[PDB]
Amino acid sequence: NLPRCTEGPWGWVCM
Repeated sequence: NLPRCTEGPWGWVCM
């Protein structure tokens, strides 16, 4: 996966 983060359930999760 390309480097990038998204707001997830348990805070910001990152690739």
